Amino acid sequence: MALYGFAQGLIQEAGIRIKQLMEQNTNVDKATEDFIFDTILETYPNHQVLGEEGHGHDIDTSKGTVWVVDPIDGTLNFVHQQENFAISIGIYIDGKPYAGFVYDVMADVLYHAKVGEGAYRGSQPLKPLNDSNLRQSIIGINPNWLTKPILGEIFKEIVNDSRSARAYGSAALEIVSVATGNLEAYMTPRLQPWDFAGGLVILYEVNGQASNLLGEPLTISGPNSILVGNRGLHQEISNDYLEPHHDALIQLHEQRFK
Amino acid sequence: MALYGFAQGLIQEAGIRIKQLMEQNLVTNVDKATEDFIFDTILETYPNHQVLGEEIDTSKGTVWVVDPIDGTLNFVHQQENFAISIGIYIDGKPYAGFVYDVMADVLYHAKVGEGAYRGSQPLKPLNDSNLRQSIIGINPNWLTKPILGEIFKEIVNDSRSARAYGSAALEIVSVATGNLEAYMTPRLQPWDFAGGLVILYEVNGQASNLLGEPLTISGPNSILVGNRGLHQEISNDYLEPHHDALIQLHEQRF
Ligand SMILES: O=P([O-])([O-])O[C@@H]1[C@H](O)[C@H](O)[C@@H](O)[C@H](O)[C@H]1O
Ligand SMILES: [Ca+2]
Ligand SMILES: [Ca+2]
Ligand SMILES: [Ca+2]
Ligand SMILES: [Ca+2]
Repeated sequence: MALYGFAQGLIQEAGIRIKQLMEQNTNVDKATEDFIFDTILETYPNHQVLGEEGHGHDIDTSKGTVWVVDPIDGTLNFVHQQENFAISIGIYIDGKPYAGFVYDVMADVLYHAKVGEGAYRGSQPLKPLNDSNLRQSIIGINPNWLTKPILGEIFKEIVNDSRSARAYGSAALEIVSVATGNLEAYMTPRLQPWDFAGGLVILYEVNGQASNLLGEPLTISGPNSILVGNRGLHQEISNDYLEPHHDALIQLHEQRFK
Repeated sequence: MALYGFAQGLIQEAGIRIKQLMEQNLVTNVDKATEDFIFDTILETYPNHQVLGEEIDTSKGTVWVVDPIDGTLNFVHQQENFAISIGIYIDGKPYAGFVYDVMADVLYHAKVGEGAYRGSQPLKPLNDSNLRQSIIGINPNWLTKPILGEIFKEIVNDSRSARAYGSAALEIVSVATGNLEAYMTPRLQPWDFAGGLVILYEVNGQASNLLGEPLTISGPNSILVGNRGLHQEISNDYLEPHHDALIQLHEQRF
């Protein structure tokens, strides 16, 4: 509770500093990451921090309390739109998720969740997810994946059965879209642990389901591909449109994560 | 100003009604409600005027080009990111445009020659960009289509990133406001783009179909909108080389 409370005020303080550096006027990702790393260590010197801008690569992430932070998820959105970016924080203890935070800084909306205690949009509880079929589902997927040698071709059937397709440019906020019901599913061939660590606690708290594109479970020990959705639509995307291309997807997987 | 004022009031009042129908309940009839309300109210007050919408010589007289709800799939699935869109034309000429992001509470609007607004605030004129530093609006569905896919692949690969929001009217506005540097699709009806185009043109934006032909309200078309620079660039470096292929499609589609 002290940890949750401490973490909730940290991510809020980090948002204030982000707006300071904007109203005034990459260094900004560095600034915010250093703030969060330094603030965590000051109170908890034996916690570890897995960060994108260069904290904790080659730490056994299953040992102790681990903070997995993306200080600005959606930097292109940050640069080009001045909005639609998130601070993402996931706290794991002894390799087991405890809490997840995804803060839409410019909307001023904090999405949060404690394992077993449901998920929230600020003060509002989020509803459990209902199953959907692919043919009545909006899916999160970027156009860039569809132009890729053999992965493109595998994703085109999914795009075409899907009711429609969207792309927001923040993996953390797109996972939270699935958690809030704004998207039925979201998928990508490459994410790092800092991109999903926070969003996954929230997703799991509304009965969503996550795996990589081969159905294998996700963890913070490394990068991976991503399939997230409601359970029913996860079964359908994995079972129908991915498992038939297992061998191609395996070879792809071993090429990306080598 | 009289007509402009009428239109501004009417679209704001339509959005209010949309919400009353959400607070008490769904898309099919809400859509019908909003069409009836807008068409009926225009035709009572200006019965000489034409109203073009989903359910005529557009060079003659005053023409209202109306999408009561653009982004119906977002309406159903997200309960947000959908817009009411109204283009007004007088004697074949743009007069006014309105795109009302109902749930976000933001009316984008403009009278031709007079600037574009977000509520009461003026919008900034657009600056040029290069595709390779540009975020583009293109739906993944267009990447999967037989000859479209290969024409669009190269543009997606060179752009900094791509995005898809699911509302043509709001994606054109996103271009008008600096959020996307360009937006493109192979088909769109007059009511999807009429409002947005007026707004776009007032920030020094730039629209054509995918063959570079100018956009009119006389029928459906494909769409390329952007700041002037990256419009020139997308059309001449990436679309020009497939003119004949794009024409076959245009003729095959329209
Ligand atoms: O650089 P960054 O904005 O923190 O992170 C990126 C965002 O999540 C983006 O939407 C996704 O497409 C990329 O795969 C990520 O790398
Ligand atoms: Ca980042
Ligand atoms: Ca990221
Ligand atoms: Ca419509
Ligand atoms: Ca429409």
